[PDB]
Amino acid sequence: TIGPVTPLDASDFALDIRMPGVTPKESDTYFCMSMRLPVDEEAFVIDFKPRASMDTVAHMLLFGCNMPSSTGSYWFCDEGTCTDKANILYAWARNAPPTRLPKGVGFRVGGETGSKYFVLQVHYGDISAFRDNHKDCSGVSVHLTRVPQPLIAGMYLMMSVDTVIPPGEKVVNADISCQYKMYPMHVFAYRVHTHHLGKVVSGYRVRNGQWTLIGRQNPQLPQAFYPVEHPVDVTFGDILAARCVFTGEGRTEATHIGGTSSDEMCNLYIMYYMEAKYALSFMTCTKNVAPDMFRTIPAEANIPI
Ligand SMILES: [Cu+2]
Ligand SMILES: [Cu+2]
Ligand code: NI
Repeated sequence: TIGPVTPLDASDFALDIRMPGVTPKESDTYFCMSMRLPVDEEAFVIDFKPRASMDTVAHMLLFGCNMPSSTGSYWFCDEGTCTDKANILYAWARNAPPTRLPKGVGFRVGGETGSKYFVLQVHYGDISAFRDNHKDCSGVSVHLTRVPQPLIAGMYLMMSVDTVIPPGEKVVNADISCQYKMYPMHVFAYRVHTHHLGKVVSGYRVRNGQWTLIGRQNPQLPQAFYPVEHPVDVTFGDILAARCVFTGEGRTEATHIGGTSSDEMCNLYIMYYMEAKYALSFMTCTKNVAPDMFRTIPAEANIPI
């Protein structure tokens, strides 16, 4: 080994979270493994270094989850592994170099209310190179500290629950909105998720009837975290709003929200930071509290990228 925990700086350490020498049989194999945080006190994730085999690795995801495993182990996993409401800490996709965390920012783990386990999912797409039966140890090295950080990263997940897409309908809009009523968050990156019917997903902060884009992306592109130009402050009274556009073309019956590939999802993951003393690591919106606000949604919410 050397070990999974290594020192760095004065009072920091690194957790190498790798696959334990896997060799996948079929292509488009999803493997998971997990590791425990080696301290029980409050600590902060302040960086991620991808250690991926450009050969065969399509994507990696790191979740703050709560799935203990034996130190050798790995297993077949799918999208729902850490639920509905998965706390993604890091995504990596081939051909979408991800973005660093902003200076002073880290994810708050351990303690009485943080994650004690990290779960890593690695997608092996093209398995040409396992012709030869070598073991792959792809993954992420995570820079941890016990030194309090002034800014705390979190995730605001917007998702639709009761959308229905009729067969052959060229356009169905799944709309999501909630008023924001916390201390200020600063949005710096976003990720979108639909299945194959999704055409475009967009999210906005609306303040005083004025729409500010957070992000807009094709969900059929690599589902990584994309940066936000300038961060968007969201603040008490603001409304977060999102629209996924679906088509029914090429379907025979209606499509509902669900986990399988013949079902659909509309998820927008908004990654933010907050000042340490007011911070929440996770918020959720599953409602549409301001449906009529969508009269003024920019037209490009309905235009595929
Ligand atoms: Cu993938
Ligand atoms: Cu899904
Ligand atoms: Ni600025």
